[PDB]
Amino acid sequence: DDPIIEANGTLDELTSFIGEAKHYVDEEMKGILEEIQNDIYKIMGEIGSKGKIEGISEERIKWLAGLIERYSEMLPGGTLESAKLDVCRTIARRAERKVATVLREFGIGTLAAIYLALLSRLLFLLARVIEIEKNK
Amino acid sequence: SPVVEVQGTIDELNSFIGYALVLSRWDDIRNDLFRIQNDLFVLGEDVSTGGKGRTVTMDMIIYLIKRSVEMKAEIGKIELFVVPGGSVESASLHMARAVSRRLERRIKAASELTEINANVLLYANMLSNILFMHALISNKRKEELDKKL
Repeated sequence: DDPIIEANGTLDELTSFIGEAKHYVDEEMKGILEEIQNDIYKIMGEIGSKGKIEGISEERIKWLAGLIERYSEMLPGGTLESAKLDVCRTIARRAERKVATVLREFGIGTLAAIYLALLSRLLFLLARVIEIEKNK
Repeated sequence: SPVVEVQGTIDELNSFIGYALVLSRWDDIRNDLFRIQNDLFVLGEDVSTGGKGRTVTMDMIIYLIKRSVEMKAEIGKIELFVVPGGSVESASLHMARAVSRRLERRIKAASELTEINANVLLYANMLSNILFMHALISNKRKEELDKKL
């Protein structure tokens, strides 16, 4: 129960920080972050229910992979928005660690762990893309 | 050693996947199975060496996930409590999936005694899922061919 509580709390922190950071990005990245928040809500629903409630699907992971591929062609906190995204990335890494702990303890959350790894990669890429576009 | 048991189960799963590939009649399924055999070599190297050598990358997991998404789109709604069998291709794929589940159990047992990268277990889970999808695709295509006549 303790790993479940810690993972859900870390995911709540991650989605709160993403909700804070989405007000500094453009409309496209704001919509991407809102979809990410919805996916985090699904992951929290699955983890808090110990897998009884269905969580995210592989389609969301494919969506994250497509975003990573699209943005991969293009000190933390080069800009303020980049700093917000870097903070979100660190919290996403911590949430990934917590979900990995949950998966070992209960066997639920493989797709969630994959999604969180891809999410940390995407947050890093989005911060770098914001820095590049603002510099350009 | 638990790693020895994991490696033996990997070899058995590789044999079963090779048999299913021989029985398979579709290019995409056979390409997936051959890539899975190569990734099983990679995963065995990752487990045996503890990560010093080649390791299971996120790219392989993402490839499995993309193939699973495409096959889910092709299949449509999936019914619960599927009886394994139907055709020799689907039966071999179900046997390979059962061996893959056994490999997942062996990896979970071994991780409690030694350090194993999480990507290994993630890939094993995705491999079981993709083998289930392969079996469903084989059954669906066989049924379509039978309905053609």
